Amino acid sequence: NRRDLRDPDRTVIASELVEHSFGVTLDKHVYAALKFTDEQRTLDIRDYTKQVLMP
Amino acid sequence: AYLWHRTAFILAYRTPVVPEGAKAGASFSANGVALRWLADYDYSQLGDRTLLDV
Repeated sequence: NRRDLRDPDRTVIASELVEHSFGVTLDKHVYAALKFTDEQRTLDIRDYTKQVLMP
Repeated sequence: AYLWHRTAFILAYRTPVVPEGAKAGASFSANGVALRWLADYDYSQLGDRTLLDV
């Protein structure tokens, strides 16, 4: 604040210290799901890593 | 006019002590009388105050 010099009133305005806050949260669940039959796993899938896991 | 003997009148002086809460003050003299000086800051009035007493 500011005040005039030699002012007959000597009151000073109190400055105030106010911290603020917000919040961060986990919100989503990202997933990839696959299902195979025993026939597909036995016969169709030849390389599990290249055919299933990497995609 | 006044004519008196030495024993007619008595003066006594005592210098006040500077208390614990006061910023340490000086000590002056007046006709051989020790005077306690003291200073205090008035934040409300934004100014210093001095007292010299006995």
